[PDB]
Amino acid sequence: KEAIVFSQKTTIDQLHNSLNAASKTGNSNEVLQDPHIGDMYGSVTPLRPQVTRMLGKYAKEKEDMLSLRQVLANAERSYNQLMDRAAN
Amino acid sequence: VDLSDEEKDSIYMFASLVEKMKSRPLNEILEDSKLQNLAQRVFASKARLNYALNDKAQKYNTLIEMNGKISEIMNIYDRLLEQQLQSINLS
Repeated sequence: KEAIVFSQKTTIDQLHNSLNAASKTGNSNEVLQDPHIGDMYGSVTPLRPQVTRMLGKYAKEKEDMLSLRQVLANAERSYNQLMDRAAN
Repeated sequence: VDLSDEEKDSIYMFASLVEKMKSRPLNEILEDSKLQNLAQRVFASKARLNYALNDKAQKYNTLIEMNGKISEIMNIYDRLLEQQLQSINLS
């Protein structure tokens, strides 16, 4: 289901660029109309929610892994220290 | 691609346990097994954690990026429709 959104990775770019080309021409109507632009908007616009969701998720997860890694980071150090006194 | 709770639980476990051992009357007194077999698992787990961590970050960015564009789209399209409707109004 995550794929439902990562797929649109290109439509977004596409719609972006074309709309962008417009905002620097003031041809307004043309782009505003045109079924294709409508079409891409009609499929991108609705991803806001899903996309909003996924952001929080991976936002969290990334936060967690970093905290866990930090913990592991420390234990390792401790381990190694305790180990050093095992060398000699 | 995703760390399990079992793996995650072996970390605070190992970490904590390392302290119960921080100052004990020998090193071998710890290098008996439970510590060494635990360490082994935990250490191996570094690679998955990173692999898993990296994947989360990557995605997030791909998603930050996508979002950004989406905004800009739903930002231009308005600025354009706005003027367009104003023109009509100014008549």
